[PDB]
Amino acid sequence: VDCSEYPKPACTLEYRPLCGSDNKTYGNKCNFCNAVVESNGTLTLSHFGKC
Amino acid sequence: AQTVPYGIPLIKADKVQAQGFKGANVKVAVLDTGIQASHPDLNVVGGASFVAGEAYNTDGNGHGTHVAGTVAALDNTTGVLGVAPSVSLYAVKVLNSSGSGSYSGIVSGIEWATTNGMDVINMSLGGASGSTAMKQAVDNAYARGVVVVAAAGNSGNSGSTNTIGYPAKYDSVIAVGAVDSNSNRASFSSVGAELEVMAPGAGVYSTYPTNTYATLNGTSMASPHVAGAAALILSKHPNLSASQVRNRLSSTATYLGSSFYYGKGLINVEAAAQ
Ligand SMILES: [Ca+2]
Repeated sequence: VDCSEYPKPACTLEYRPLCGSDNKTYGNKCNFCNAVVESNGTLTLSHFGKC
Repeated sequence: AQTVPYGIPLIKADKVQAQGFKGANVKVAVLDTGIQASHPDLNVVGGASFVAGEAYNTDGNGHGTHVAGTVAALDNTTGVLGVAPSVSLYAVKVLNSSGSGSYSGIVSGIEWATTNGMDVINMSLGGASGSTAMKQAVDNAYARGVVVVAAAGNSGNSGSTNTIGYPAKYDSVIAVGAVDSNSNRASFSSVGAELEVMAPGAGVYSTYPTNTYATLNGTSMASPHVAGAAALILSKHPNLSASQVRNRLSSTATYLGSSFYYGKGLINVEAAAQ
């Protein structure tokens, strides 16, 4: 996952989930990367798919 | 050789199409990653781009093309069939090929749609926080008589927490959650007070670039079912206000359970267009 261009606060709402280190399922890469920058870098990727 | 995706009969759009009302002369703007206008199963008649270096009538992501086919895939011997297959379809590119964007780009798209006399806006998109510019744009569009529809969000549920995103959370916008082909809520579908109606958002088959088809999940897929339903209602009843179309959709929906998880339930466009 590449979060370099973020924040880009508007995302498509296709569900292609990622699971964060916070045990929350993010709807897609865009939702995840916006949460990473708000975090601020604390949130990392556990794995692709639902938690 | 044409497939009718399951969402069409599930919302009873086939019943309204059988009466002859298919969305003709109704202008629907898909605010998204563009639309592949050269797709054999889509006619794009206009639009605008607010993403630098990208044309309105191409789609490097695929998402906008999928959303557009749920609304408006052509009735022919190939591909799929839209909810409102005779709709005048406008590609308003507000997201890049990565499927992300700024709120200034979305506002530009909403303003374009309002200025150019769109009857329906679909926004299969959202962010975690509001902006006052975004709120002003959707409030104005609705006030000027545009039916504004958006995906509720894919943040799921977590106890009593509200997970509806923006612009769906604004009271000028119909927030649309997702059910599957058994009419059960999809686990990812956002929840909260502002959730208004549900439509098919799990395993939705539609157009996809280049000249092909794909099955996707998300409230993104549910939203165009409702935008298309609004277009069917207006093709039958052209003098209705946006609030009249909106109230028809929510008041005639099939109750599925607690409004926190389902809003008023699954849209029934046959009932809504009575
Ligand atoms: Ca077709």
